This record gives sequence, structure tokens and C-alpha cells, in this order.
Amino acid sequence: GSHSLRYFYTAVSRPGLGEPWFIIVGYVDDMQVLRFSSKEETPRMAPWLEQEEADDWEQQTHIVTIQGQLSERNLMTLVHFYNKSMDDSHTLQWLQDCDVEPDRHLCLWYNQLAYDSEDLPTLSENPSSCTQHLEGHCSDVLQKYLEKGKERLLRSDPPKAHVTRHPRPEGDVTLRCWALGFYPADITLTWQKDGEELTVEFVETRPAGDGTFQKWAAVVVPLGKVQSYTCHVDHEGLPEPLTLRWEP
Amino acid sequence: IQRTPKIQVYSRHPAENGKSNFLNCYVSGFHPSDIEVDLLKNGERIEKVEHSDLSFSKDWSFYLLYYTEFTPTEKDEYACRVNHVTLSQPKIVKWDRDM
Repeated sequence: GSHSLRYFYTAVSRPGLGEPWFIIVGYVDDMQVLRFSSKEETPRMAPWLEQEEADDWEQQTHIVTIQGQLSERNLMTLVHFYNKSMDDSHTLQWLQDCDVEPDRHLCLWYNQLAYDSEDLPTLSENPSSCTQHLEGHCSDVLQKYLEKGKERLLRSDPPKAHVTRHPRPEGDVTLRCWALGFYPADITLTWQKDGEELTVEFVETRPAGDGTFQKWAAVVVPLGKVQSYTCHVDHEGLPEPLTLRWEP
Repeated sequence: IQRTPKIQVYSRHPAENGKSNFLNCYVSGFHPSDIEVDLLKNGERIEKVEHSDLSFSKDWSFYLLYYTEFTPTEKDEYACRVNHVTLSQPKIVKWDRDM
């Protein structure tokens, strides 16, 4: 069970009418831990955590401010290289971070950039593991965060499911299975019919707004053979697989 | 060059007339960042809307979540109104109380 800590980076160019901007985000798994904008005075750190009383986000803050100011000198010269005339607006997005874990022993450092939504070469590989260089405090800062917010981070929130019927004019009903409250965003929602998997409409998993997630699976069933259908819910937070046959 | 978004309108919880909640509009799979999403109430644009910080998917496509607390009513009709520099005109998705 390893954990992640990736930083996001969005820089936008403002052609000769001021300057470009940016805004980085900090994610420790499926949780937003940090936020920071152009010329802001300090990054936004999740309250739930143990909140810096001497918590070395001073480390993070330094790195982000000096690393975030590498848009106006990474974008600009990137709009200059490509010669897309520095008249329109263009964007570059930087992303780093790792996926550590001690007891399993192993690191992994990440770093790729994209110009106007296209992968640019960085020459460094990808599985290149790891330990004035944020690439050295990755696993460290990571093993700190988990200690500041062990209630959300080290936390597996199970889903609450419930189906819903919508018998339509034509004579066909549509059965939809819902999955709410869960953390993390990995879940495997399926619809079947006597053990057989219906090889079914649905939605990408989406944010509820507080930390939990949502999603639903759907099929148009002939109103009469709807008791032979069932929906399974599997998540890391559940003790045993879920087989809700229309909510009983 | 210009990815166009995927609009969805939902509720943070099962909608029940007469109870506090949250109305979400999730926009994603779009690029450039320049977006403009409004939440409507019976055709009228709600005044106070909140939004999440701009993060970008694994494929460089930007995603945002806009919201606001609200108290669903069986008669009141809500919707999301979105505009991108790719669309020839504002698109409108109507919220389903059963989606």
C-alpha cells in the first residue's frame, strides 16, 4: 500500500497585455492538500491536517514559489521556439511527484511537461525511482503529510449504494445503480443477469464536493425481467462485495 | 488544439424537496482553461457560485467543479449553462432529479 504526492502546474500566456499567470495544486493520493496562485503570498493548506505550527511546509512553499516562477521563463521561450507568434494565448503544464513506500521499499519520480496540450521531451525516463531539489524530499514530505492528516489520507470510505427504477412508456424500464460517499476514487460497478456481465450506460466517477465521489451504471430492461438483474459494488473500503438487487 | 468540455449536472445528495444540499456542475475533457459556466434557477442565473481549483486530467484536459448549496423543490427547475471558445453557442444541460 504505497502513497502518492504529485504537484500540478498550469501557466497561461497573456500576449503583451500584462504577464502570464499560473496556479499549482498538491495532491496526496485522491486528496487535495495544497493550492497556490500567481503572486499569492502563501499556499493554501488543507485545514483538517495538523496545520503548520512548525510543520515544514516552509519546504514546500519555497520550492513552489521559485518553481512556479518558471512559467514566464519556460512558457515564453516555448512560444518563442515554436514560433506560434507570441500574439495568441498558449498554455504549458508541468507535473511532478512520486509514489513511495518504505516497508515495500521502492521509489518513483515523475516529471513531464506539455505545451498547449502536447507531450514535450524531458529526457530522464519514467520509472526512474528516487530517494535545492524537491525530487529528494518527495518520499519525506509524503511521509509527513500522512502524519498530519492520517484521518482523511489513511482512510478508506466505503460506498453507500441504492438503485432506482424508471419504467418508460415504450414498455422498457431503466435500472440505475448508484455509488456515493466513497474514498478513494477506485470502484468497480457492474450490472449482470444470472452471473453474466452485460457486455450498459454510465458516468465517469465525479466529485461530490467534500471529498467523496459518485457514479452510476445503467441499463434499459424489459419491465418483467428485472428481478434477474443485479448490480455489484466493490471498493477497498468494503468488507465484502456488494450485490444490491434493486435495494432490498 | 482546442478540446471541448463534457457537461454534467448533479446533486451532492439524493434530492428531496425541503432539505439543504449542493448543486454541482462538473466540466472536464476541455482545453484551453478559458471557460465560463453558470448555474441557472428556473432559467435565471444564480448569483453566488463557488468553484474548485484548476487541476488538469492525466491527459492534459482541464477539469473544474462549480457548485452552490440549494434546497431542491419538486417544481423549481435547475440547469447548467456553459460556454467555451469551441462551441458555436452556449450549451444548456438540464438537471435530472433522478440522475
